[PDB]
Amino acid sequence: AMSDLVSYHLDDGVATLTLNNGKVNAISPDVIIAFNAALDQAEKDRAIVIVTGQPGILSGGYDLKVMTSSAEAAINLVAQGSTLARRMLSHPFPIIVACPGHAVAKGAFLLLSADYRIGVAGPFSIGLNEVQIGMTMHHAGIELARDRLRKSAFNRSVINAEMFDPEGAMAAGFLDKVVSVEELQGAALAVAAQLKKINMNAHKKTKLKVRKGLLDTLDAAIEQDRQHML
Repeated sequence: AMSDLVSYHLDDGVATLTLNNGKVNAISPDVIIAFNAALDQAEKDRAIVIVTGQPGILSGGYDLKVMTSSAEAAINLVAQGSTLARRMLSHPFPIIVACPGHAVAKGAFLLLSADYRIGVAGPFSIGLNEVQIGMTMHHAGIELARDRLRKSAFNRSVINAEMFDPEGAMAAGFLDKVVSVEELQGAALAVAAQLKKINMNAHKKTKLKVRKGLLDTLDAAIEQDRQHML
């Protein structure tokens, strides 16, 4: 059920999107469809959005099974996932990503696609391991990382595949805040509470205005990656 993959719950103007897909929350084609459906709903409820995963894991990245099944499937999967990153960055209300543990590859791209990011202290890895396992990074990912990561963490993350612990991921730009595994839900609602205080219309317009460069660049990238990522 798509509603188990990304569950949607609305409470007090916050929509929690909970990804729940097997052992490592892989980003599959169904996951992205679920996400788009959940975000459709979040737009319609005008809600502050909190995206989160399962305990100990945000997401280990794209479904490898789909990725390796064929070049067409890999191409369509990454295009959808990048299109989803672009949609999140252009979302009309604030997106909080509440990371409950590890966030690797596309899972760490989700943190680079949001308005506020919170992670949890502990033995977790956050980073972009694609270069480690043999993948040349796609334009979309390079460009999401370029725009958010601290300049000297950026070549280390993308080019060297450096993995970060939570504090390190906050210093590098994956996270804005590190709390304990137990504080996570509460810290997320507390940031949501502060976002409720801003003007949503001014937020939307400022987000599209600030992010125009990034959004056009992502559209060009998504197309370049289709034609040439492989």
